[PDB]
Amino acid sequence: MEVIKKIELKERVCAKGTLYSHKRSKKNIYPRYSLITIENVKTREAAMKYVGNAVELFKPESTKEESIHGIIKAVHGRSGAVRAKFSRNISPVEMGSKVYIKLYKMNEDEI
Amino acid sequence: SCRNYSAPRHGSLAYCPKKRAKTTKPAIKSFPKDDASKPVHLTGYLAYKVGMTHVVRLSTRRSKTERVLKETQKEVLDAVTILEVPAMRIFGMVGYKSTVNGLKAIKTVYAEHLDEQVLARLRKRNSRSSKLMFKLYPQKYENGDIKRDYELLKRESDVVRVLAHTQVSKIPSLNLKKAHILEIQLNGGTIEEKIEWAIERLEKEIPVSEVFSQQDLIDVIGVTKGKGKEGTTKRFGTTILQHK
Amino acid sequence: MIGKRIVIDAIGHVAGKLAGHIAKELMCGIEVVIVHAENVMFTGPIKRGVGKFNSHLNKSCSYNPLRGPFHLRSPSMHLMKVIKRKLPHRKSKGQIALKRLQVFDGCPTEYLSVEKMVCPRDKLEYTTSPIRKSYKLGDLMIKFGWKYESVVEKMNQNEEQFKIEETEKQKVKEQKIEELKKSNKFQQRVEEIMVQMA
Amino acid sequence: AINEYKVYGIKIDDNGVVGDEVYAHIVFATNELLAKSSFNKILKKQKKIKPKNTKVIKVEEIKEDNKDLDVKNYGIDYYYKSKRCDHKGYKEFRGVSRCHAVDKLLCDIGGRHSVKRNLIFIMKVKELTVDEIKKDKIKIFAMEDVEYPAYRNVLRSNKLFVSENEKLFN
Amino acid sequence: VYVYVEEKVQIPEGCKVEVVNKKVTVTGPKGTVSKDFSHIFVFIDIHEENVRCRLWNCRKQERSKLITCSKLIKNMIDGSMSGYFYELKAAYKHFPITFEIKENGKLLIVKNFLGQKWAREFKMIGDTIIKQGVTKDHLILEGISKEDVSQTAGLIQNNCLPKNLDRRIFQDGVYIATKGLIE
Amino acid sequence: MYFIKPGCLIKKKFSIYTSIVISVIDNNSVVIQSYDKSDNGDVISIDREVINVSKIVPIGNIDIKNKSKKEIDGILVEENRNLKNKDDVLLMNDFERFKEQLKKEVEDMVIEEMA
RNA sequence: GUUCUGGUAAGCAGGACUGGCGAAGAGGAAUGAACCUGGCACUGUGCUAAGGAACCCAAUGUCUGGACAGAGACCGAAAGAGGUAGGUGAAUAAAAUU
Ligand SMILES: [K+]
Ligand SMILES: [K+]
Ligand SMILES: [K+]
Ligand SMILES: [K+]
Ligand SMILES: [K+]
Ligand SMILES: [K+]
Ligand SMILES: [K+]
Ligand SMILES: [Mg+2]
Ligand SMILES: [Mg+2]
Repeated sequence: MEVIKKIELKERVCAKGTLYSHKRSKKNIYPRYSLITIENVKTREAAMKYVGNAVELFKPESTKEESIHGIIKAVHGRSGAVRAKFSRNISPVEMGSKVYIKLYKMNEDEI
Repeated sequence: SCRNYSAPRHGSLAYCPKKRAKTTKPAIKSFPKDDASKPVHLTGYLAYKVGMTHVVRLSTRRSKTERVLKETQKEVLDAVTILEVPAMRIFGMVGYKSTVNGLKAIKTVYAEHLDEQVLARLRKRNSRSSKLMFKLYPQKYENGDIKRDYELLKRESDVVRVLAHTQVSKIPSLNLKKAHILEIQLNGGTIEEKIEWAIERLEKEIPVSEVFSQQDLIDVIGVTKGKGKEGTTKRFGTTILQHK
Repeated sequence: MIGKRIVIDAIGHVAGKLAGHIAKELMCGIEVVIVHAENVMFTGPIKRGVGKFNSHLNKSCSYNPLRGPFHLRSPSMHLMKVIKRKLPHRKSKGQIALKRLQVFDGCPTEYLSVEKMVCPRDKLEYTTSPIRKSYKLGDLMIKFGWKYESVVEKMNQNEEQFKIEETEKQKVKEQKIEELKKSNKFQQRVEEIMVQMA
Repeated sequence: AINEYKVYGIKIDDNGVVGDEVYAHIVFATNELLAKSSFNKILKKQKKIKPKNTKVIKVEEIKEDNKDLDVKNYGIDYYYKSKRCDHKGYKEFRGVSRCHAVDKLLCDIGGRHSVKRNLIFIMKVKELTVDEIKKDKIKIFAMEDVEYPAYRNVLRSNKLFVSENEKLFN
Repeated sequence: VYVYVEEKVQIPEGCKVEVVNKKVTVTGPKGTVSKDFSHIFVFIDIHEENVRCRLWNCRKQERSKLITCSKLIKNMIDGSMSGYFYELKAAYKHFPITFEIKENGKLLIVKNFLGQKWAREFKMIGDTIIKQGVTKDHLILEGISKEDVSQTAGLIQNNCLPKNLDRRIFQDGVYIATKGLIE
Repeated sequence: MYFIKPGCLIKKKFSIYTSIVISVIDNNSVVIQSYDKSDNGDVISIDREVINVSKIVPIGNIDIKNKSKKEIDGILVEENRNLKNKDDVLLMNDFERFKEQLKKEVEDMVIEEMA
């Protein structure tokens, strides 16, 4: 079963993170950008080393497309969180989900 | 503005909402505190209401401070109710365990031979049955399942209760072929003693003289007479309005 | 992350401070189990706590009490309602989040073996001064009709038995292995397996 | 943080250097602009020269050495404005610089009397030996007779959740 | 703010003391007593045949608690070398009060107070025992713990007074006469 | 329990190396001589500093009844000579790390068969 | 907002000066015609204001003093004692005290 293999392949090679919010103020949301936390990264200086890296959301139960790709654009706040952009806008139903950080840089056009 | 004169409320709010009882047969829901210092005994029973009559009794009750010399004796007329109480038969037992959510039942164990009157409660319509109810259970005696069951009850329980049914066939005026079943608690001694006392008595008949004696005080639980839908004047006792 | 579970021992933490940290995790998809809810600590004298709770029982719906507030009387359920109102519970996202939480008075038998976490920033001896009073939630709730105190004392005695047995069972294996591995009979086979992997 | 500056200035009219006097003023302030502000304030109250007739010729910072961070005793004479009137007083402090002494007074009065730093005025700062000390507070620390243990616990790690069996504090 | 506060109590020749945490336990001729100081912020230890309390950098109202702690420890030591006593005396202008000792000196009954026909019953707290004095109107209490002894005596005194009568005409009562250590 | 007095040895918050107290100012501040190391190329530095007591943890005592700055630098460089920033497994190259891993992993396979 | 006249006053009646709402959206004071920031065609990337930074809810921590009252963060007078932190001026002193 290909899904079980594709997971183990990704698990061995990537860092792990979770999606927790869109970019927002107290009143309005900006769904083009999403906010991520990475496992053991806990300062803004530590987080700067990931700016530019590729990210992937893998979803095996999906009928349309099994994974969405994206890129980390900027650091956010003072405790090591980041801001990222994806080829499609993330649904509110997909918040709380697991994200993979891929250890190589890509250009803003590739996504 | 405040009302002109004071008066009490009509009826008690301790009984609201006043809805209809679900079935006609009551469970004893609360039992007196156990005491390990006494012998094993039963705490309750079932009875049927017959009717009323009156009696005359002698009395000598007066104030302790009353200065009268003579040992005055006086007749008093009193009304009384008669209840019929045929012997109940024991047919099983249940053990319970204490938890953060109250008492929960662990297992139930039944006698090897059960009566037609008690099996009749398990089906809905009396005259239409294949009667294959408890026919496979007796194997559990041969297999030692019963002996494993008693072990589990004896090992892990806080409260023990017996199951008893009433012999409806002795009271023909009821027009009833299904026995009534009640769960009754055992107080006194330790869990082991309680279980042994029960085991000795499955299938046997306990007379009312085991449980109660003359002059005792007892609590009676029942469902009242029915009166249908009714207006406020009778349901809560409110006054009738002006004639015009 | 969805699919991660965590078990928290609630003893010695200040109630309102732990609740904030827990609520954030529930919104990130973690399943949380809290154990020992009867040992959470509130600051100040118990006298003040009693008055704050009396003012709460006075609140009710004027025309129908079966709509009005429900006043919960168990340490587990009380701490549950403290966490509930630090989440967006009028909306679907909060109702989903709440169903990921379980709270127990004492420690149940299915959670004796599992390893347990703690939150140093919220422990009383870090976050408060020594010169002022405090009380336990188990001490307040006996005054407002909790009825299962003794059931929890019996549980607490089973835990102590399991702790001494597991520690005794561990220390023997530690001794056994550490005394074993110094031997020649052990150190020989290191070579015998390495001959086939070098 | 607070610094020490010395400002120099002269009078001018429709023509230059109308008086041959030069005036000076030592001040504790956070920056040069707050220093220059004080110079204007004092000139207008002790003499009557308003800014349009003044020119500042120099501003200099004053700095100590103290490479070994040696600890010294200082006494300070001050006043502050309350709701009633102006209140004078004297207090003693310990530190590694005159500025270190002065920043501790400003913090103290804000704590004890609810006053913003701009309503406090320093009159004199003096360095003192052990025989000169007047009030009770610092004398035990000056005579070198103090030891005490730690009351505050300290965290071992930056992690929010840790295993029950780990060491938690210090 | 006080820089340093220390208080000390000396352990006599026969006595033995131990400190587990903030519980302090005392043993000696008359028996054993113990008390837990976990509700006070203080550091307690045993050093060179003394019991020592200490604090640093504390407020005025914290040092009062330290001192109070030190006086309670001394009472425990004294009470262990000899117990304490309290003496009670019945007073009456018309109706003689009478006393009964029951349960080996653990229960006291009082009868005929101001002519009342109902009896009163008082129970002894802890280690305390009740005994008859020099004439029929006197009682003596004896025990190890100054707290337990004095609390008991107080409860008797506080209940055995007139109510709803003018106390400067009706002067009857049971009064605490004498108190001290036993010889 | 240890005490904060001249010659106490302390660690600072979230730090591995020892430092030493030189003078006591008030009931909450001290002057310390502090050791630290640049992981960029083993470059050490020792300097004096004023610090509040809520950031430090005491661990022991030394004499230093009378000494100069250069002497105490000597005391400090001896004291923390043995210590390190990180476990070497994270510093070494990939093949060396794998070689170290194998030792542990094989040892378990022996123990699980031998027990 | 700053000021004035009549009235015990009033979300009361009536004038003067400089900006508003009327005819004004957006972000902030939980909510509010008029208060704070600041004037609007339509898109994209960066930065700041006012106001925030345990959790609801995007971003939070540190240092030094006070304070124990179901207090305060939101909140009433003349009159006062008690507890505690500091200033100044009088004494006395065989630790200090008033
Ligand atoms: K009316
Ligand atoms: K009931
Ligand atoms: K109009
Ligand atoms: K306009
Ligand atoms: K709004
Ligand atoms: K309005
Ligand atoms: K947040
Ligand atoms: Mg009718
Ligand atoms: Mg507007």
